[PDB]
Amino acid sequence: SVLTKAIVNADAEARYLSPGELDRIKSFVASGERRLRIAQTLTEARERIVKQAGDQLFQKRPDVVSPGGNAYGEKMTALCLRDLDYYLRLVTYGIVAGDVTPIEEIGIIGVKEMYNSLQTPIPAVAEGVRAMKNVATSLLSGDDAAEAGFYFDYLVGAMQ
Amino acid sequence: SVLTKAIVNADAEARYLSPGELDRIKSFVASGERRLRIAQTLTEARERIVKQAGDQLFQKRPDVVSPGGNAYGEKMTALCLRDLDYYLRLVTYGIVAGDVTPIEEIGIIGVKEMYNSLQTPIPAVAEGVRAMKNVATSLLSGDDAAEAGFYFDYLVGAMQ
Amino acid sequence: SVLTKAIVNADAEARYLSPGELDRIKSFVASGERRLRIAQTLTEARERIVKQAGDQLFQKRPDVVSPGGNAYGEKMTALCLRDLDYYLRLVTYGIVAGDVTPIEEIGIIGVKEMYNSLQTPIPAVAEGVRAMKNVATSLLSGDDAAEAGFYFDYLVGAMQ
Amino acid sequence: SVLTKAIVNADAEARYLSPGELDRIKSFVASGERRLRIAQTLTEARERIVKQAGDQLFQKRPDVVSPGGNAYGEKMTALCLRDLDYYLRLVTYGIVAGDVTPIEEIGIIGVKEMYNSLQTPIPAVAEGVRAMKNVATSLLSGDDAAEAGFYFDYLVGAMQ
Amino acid sequence: MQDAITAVINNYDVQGKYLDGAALDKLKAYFTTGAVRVRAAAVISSNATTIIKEAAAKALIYSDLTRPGGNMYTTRRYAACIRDMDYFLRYATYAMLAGDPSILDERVLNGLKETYNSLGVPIAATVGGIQAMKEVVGGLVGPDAAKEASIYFDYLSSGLS
Amino acid sequence: MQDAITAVINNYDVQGKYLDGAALDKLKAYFTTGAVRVRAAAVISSNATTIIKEAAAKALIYSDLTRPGGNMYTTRRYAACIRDMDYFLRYATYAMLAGDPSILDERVLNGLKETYNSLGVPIAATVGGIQAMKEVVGGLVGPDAAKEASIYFDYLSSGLS
Amino acid sequence: MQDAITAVINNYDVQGKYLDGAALDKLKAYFTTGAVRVRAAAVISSNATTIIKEAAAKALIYSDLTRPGGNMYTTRRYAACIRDMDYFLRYATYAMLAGDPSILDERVLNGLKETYNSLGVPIAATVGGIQAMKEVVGGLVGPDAAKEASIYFDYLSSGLS
Amino acid sequence: SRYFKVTACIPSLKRVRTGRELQNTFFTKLVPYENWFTEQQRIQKAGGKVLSVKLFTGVQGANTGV
Amino acid sequence: IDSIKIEDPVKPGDFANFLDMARGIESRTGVWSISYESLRTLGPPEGGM
Ligand SMILES: *[C@H](C)[C@H]1/C(=C/c2[nH]c(/C=C3N=C(/C=C4\NC(=O)C(CC)=C4C)C(C)=C\3CCC(=O)O)c(CCC(=O)O)c2C)NC(=O)[C@@H]1C
Ligand SMILES: *[C@H](C)[C@H]1/C(=C/c2[nH]c(/C=C3N=C(/C=C4\NC(=O)C(CC)=C4C)C(C)=C\3CCC(=O)O)c(CCC(=O)O)c2C)NC(=O)[C@@H]1C
Ligand SMILES: *[C@H](C)[C@H]1/C(=C/c2[nH]c(/C=C3N=C(/C=C4\NC(=O)C(CC)=C4C)C(C)=C\3CCC(=O)O)c(CCC(=O)O)c2C)NC(=O)[C@@H]1C
Ligand SMILES: *[C@H](C)[C@H]1/C(=C/c2[nH]c(/C=C3N=C(/C=C4\NC(=O)C(CC)=C4C)C(C)=C\3CCC(=O)O)c(CCC(=O)O)c2C)NC(=O)[C@@H]1C
Ligand SMILES: *[C@H](C)[C@H]1/C(=C/c2[nH]c(/C=C3N=C(/C=C4\NC(=O)C(CC)=C4C)C(C)=C\3CCC(=O)O)c(CCC(=O)O)c2C)NC(=O)[C@@H]1C
Repeated sequence: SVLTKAIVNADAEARYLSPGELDRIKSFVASGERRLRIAQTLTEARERIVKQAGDQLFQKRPDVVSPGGNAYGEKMTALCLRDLDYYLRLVTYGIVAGDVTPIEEIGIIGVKEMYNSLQTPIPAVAEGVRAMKNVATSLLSGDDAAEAGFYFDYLVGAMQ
Repeated sequence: SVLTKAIVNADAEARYLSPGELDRIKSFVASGERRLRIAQTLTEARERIVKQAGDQLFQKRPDVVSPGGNAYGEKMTALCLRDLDYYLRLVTYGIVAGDVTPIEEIGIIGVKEMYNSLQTPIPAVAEGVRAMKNVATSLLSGDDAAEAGFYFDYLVGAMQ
Repeated sequence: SVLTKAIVNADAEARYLSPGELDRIKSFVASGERRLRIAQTLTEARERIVKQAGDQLFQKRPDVVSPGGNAYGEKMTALCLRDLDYYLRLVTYGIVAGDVTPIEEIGIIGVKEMYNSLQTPIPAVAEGVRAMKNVATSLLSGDDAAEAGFYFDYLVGAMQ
Repeated sequence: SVLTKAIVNADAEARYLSPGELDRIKSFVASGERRLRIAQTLTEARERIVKQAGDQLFQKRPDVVSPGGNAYGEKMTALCLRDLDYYLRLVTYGIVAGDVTPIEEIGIIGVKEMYNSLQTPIPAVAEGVRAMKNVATSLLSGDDAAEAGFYFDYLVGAMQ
Repeated sequence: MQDAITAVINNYDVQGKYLDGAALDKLKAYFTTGAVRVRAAAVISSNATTIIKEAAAKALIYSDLTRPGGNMYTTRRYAACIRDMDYFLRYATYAMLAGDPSILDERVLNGLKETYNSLGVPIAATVGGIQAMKEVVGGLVGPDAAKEASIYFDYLSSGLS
Repeated sequence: MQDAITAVINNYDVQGKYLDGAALDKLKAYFTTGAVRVRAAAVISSNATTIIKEAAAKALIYSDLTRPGGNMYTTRRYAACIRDMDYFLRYATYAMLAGDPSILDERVLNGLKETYNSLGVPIAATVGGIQAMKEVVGGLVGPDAAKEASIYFDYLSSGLS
Repeated sequence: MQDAITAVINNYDVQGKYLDGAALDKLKAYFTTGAVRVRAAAVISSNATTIIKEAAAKALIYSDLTRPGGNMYTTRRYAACIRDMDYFLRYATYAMLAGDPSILDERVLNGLKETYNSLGVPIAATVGGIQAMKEVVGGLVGPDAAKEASIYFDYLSSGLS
Repeated sequence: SRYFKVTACIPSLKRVRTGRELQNTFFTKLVPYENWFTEQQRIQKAGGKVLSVKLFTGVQGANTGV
Repeated sequence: IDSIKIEDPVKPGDFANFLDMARGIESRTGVWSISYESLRTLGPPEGGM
């Protein structure tokens, strides 16, 4: 969260929270109500977002849904969608927290190593997240979509 | 090389070379003549080995030579063959050195990062090297093939 | 042993054993039968080797067997011979191991400090080991003697 | 010297000199005049001290002046005397300094290594210094001799 | 660590005995086995990543552990589990070459139970994963090698449990 | 560092050339001398202390250097000088095994001159000491090895001068 | 480091002057630009890997550098080069947010030439790679952002050369 | 005590590091005399080159005060 | 003065393998019909020049 990050920086400096750091906390608490609304919207539309994003991803990369590809077969295709759902859930948590710390601990640390064992291609995963962003953006208001975009972009950046 | 490695370990301990280390040097110089012959065989058959291995790899994995795949197109396919040729040359250097030190500096360090930028799939590359081993083994005598196999195996392990 | 040393270096690198390191193990297991024979020969002739070496050492250095000298007197002379026997036993262990690692813990680490307390002169001890080598070499076959020489030389180097 | 040592300790503490440290300096400067007299006496009698000490040392250790021994032969015997003279000069410097720091840099650091190359026995050298002390003590007044003794003792301690 | 050859030497050194024929026979036994072991070790190293993948598929993944709340849930924990698997495989290979289980006790087994208990890692599942690796390894190495390989895997599993 | 074998490999790698007959001949030349070098190295290591004593006696001590005002006056500086002698001997032995002088450049000659210049260490005497070691070694190693050993000592001396 | 806001403050502090309207106008200018810069930075971070790939394709790869005997030859060197490219991109993004080139001088530029000269890294090629990145970045960020982005890339290039 | 001023350039040839390593790579520094011999060796084993050495503090060929 | 070798059956028989040298049928879609020496100088994949 924003709070966690601020405290951690202060602890390292061994200081009480700076006026600037306090101001950042104030801004976050003001924004919180809007953030909660954005998260709720995405939660409601989750099933649709995952499904639509999956389709776009499979259109972008035929290979993943092909005999060679990892996604090939019903079970595998489901698992690939399950993963997209997991990432969407993480994004919602991120939006309410105001930071990617929640996202990062659950999903971005060790992700390369996990996917490499599975043999899933990381760039395709990133494409799926990009796809999810496009679907999500359409449902969201323009201002809301920008906020949501940052968190989606972070995921894409973290695994590419 | 064997020599380099022995000296380096001694230098770290700041000691003269151990009786065991000296023995290993003696063994290696005796082996050297045989090793040179093995390397020469592979060098002569190199054009064939690369070509045949490329064949097999593309047969094993249609995808790499497909519109989605990196290898797709003539230029790309040539580059993939060039890569195989590079790795074969490295293996020959390794056999005469008696160690993977030569191989490792030129080909195994930073390889993941290089291929990730290119977006080439690493497991396919490993398959290509496996393919090359099978071709090479057929040309080599059984005893020679075993020696050559170790060096090929190291590459496959490193590119994983 | 050869094995121990190889494993330890790999563990430090946190890697599986290199092709070259594996080859060295293969060579060592082939050598082992010959090594066992060499060790057995020395063990059988041990009593003779020690006695002859003692005599040569005392002839080479009057001082040790003189009232000033540490070796002077029956008890002291026995102890000096006992030490020579200990070093011979260590050499045999080394030959079968193919490395001085076993020898080194039992005999070469702290040796200077031990002898300095006793006030025994270190260079004389080294001479005794050289003496032992000459006797041992004569009993051994030329090829066997070379192998045995290295281990004897290591001892002489350590006590210097 | 006493002065150097006190300043160095203060500099490490990054402080001006402590009352106790200042007192030690005061005591030393009072002692200084007496110390200079003690040094002068030893300097005058130096040739005699070295000669007498040499004789005692050769009496104590016949071996050193024997064909095996390092001291054997005129040149070698001269060198052994020269060494004794060097150590006596060092002791005089130490007495006036009130500290062994001067002595230590010139004579005690690296002494073992130097003698080991030469193959001279270090314990014999120590005996020669002890011998020198006995001669020096007889020439000195009892109180003066005690002061001089400490410096002689330090030498014996440093190489032993 | 200690290997078969050194183990004999050490036992004779505490006795102070020179090496004897009986001792020589034990050493001789190791030397025959040795060539086979070297070949097995090379096989394992080349196929190491695959071995871990197969073993995870057999036991760990598609399970409650991977599902949310499970100890292998989250990428961080998944990655740590496959890292530990790799360690066990590497050390078992070292032990097989050495011909001695001691190295496993010194480097892998020491403190593992206590660490796992504090972490909350489930030991039983881990043991299951080790057993899975053994089966996969057995296939790759071939039967003669497999018997030798199996004992070290079993030694790890028993230690953990 | 590089040895004979890696020197050839590196030279071909920059061209991207597979090893050819010319290359193979150079490698063969090394392999045939190898056994001799190993024997020489063992001789030097066992006699290392003696070699340094003899070399100092012949070239450094019993002189003005060891006497007050000289650079090897004081136990501290005598000890430092024979410490340096020991490294030169050890590194020359490494070079002789390797069959390449590169290690001498990388790990002896580099920054030695600058250090020596600041200290004021007398170069001619040092070179004299290296040359003295060379003469001593030649005796011990024998005909097989003497020529080979000598070139590395010469390489060190020419680097300083 | 220094940012645009702090740069104004520092200039007034050396004068001892309280902040004045003219100073305020410079600060105000930064504040309008700021929103655009933040958007640009997010674009760059998301597309960072792509930017480097495209820029390498344009200048570095399929060249003599990649071919044997070139600085970017060998996997280790290839990887190091794309690592440096990533550094330049990241620092330029930092500078663009800051609105000041100081950070580039303080971290990237300081000691780089000397290090490069010892390594043998070719400066001209590196500069070429930076210029290539700029063009790619320009497209992604859009025109208004591109002008701001360009100056920092140019600053890096001039420093290196 | 004597002190050396030393410049060196060190490459990372075993691994590729993401964090900024420029400070490690080119490092002018002051080294106590008693530490320098070890520090020189370390730079050489890494395959760094020692660009310059000067004795900052201390007098050349001083028997005492060293 | 014997070449020896030829230990595995020299020919499986008409039915197995044979026509091994297919290489050189159409354009090098595959690997055959690409020059081994051309590799030394590949050039850019775009190859705009
Ligand atoms: C879909 C975009 C891509 C794809 C996915 C895919 N994943 C698996 C298997 C697993 N995926 C995970 C992932 C997670 N666990 C976590 O903790 C997180 C973060 C919260 C993630 C995202 C896991 C643990 C598994 C292992 C199996 C299990 O869940 O128990 C597969 C199938 C496995 C296989 O390799 O066959 C697939 C297909 N595959 C692609 O290529 C798509 C681009
Ligand atoms: C006499 C007590 C013992 C003895 C002495 C001995 N010394 C040498 C040779 C040298 N001794 C020194 C010593 C010093 N040089 C210094 O700078 C200092 C510190 C101030 C000392 C004490 C040196 C440098 C030498 C080298 C030769 C030279 O004089 O330049 C010898 C001869 C060595 C040889 O191997 O021939 C001897 C005999 N030896 C004994 O046995 C006595 C117990
Ligand atoms: C002996 C033949 C001559 C001699 C030696 C001498 N050396 C020093 C001091 C140093 N020597 C080194 C050199 C090295 N650094 C390296 O990396 C290597 C390669 C392994 C070497 C050989 C260094 C670093 C020092 C300074 C630090 C230290 O003492 O360890 C001295 C001391 C000089 C002083 O004034 O303190 C001496 C005397 N000088 C002679 O007179 C001989 C001709
Ligand atoms: C073939 C098995 C697979 C494949 C290969 C492939 N490689 C490239 C492009 C490059 N490959 C290299 C690799 C090396 N440079 C080195 O220094 C070494 C070590 C000695 C190697 C292995 C390089 C540098 C390039 C970049 C281009 C260049 O060399 O100038 C491609 C081209 C793709 C692209 O440019 O994007 C391909 C296709 N691709 C596959 O999918 C096969 C499995
Ligand atoms: C790529 C465009 C070109 C290229 C680069 C290249 N660089 C190195 C080695 C190093 N690069 C740096 C540079 C930096 N480190 C930093 O901290 C910073 C500032 C943030 C920079 C810019 C450093 C210090 C090194 C040395 C160690 C390291 O890896 O960091 C190499 C490798 C050279 C070698 O042999 O070590 C290369 C290849 N070279 C090219 O040819 C491209 C044009």
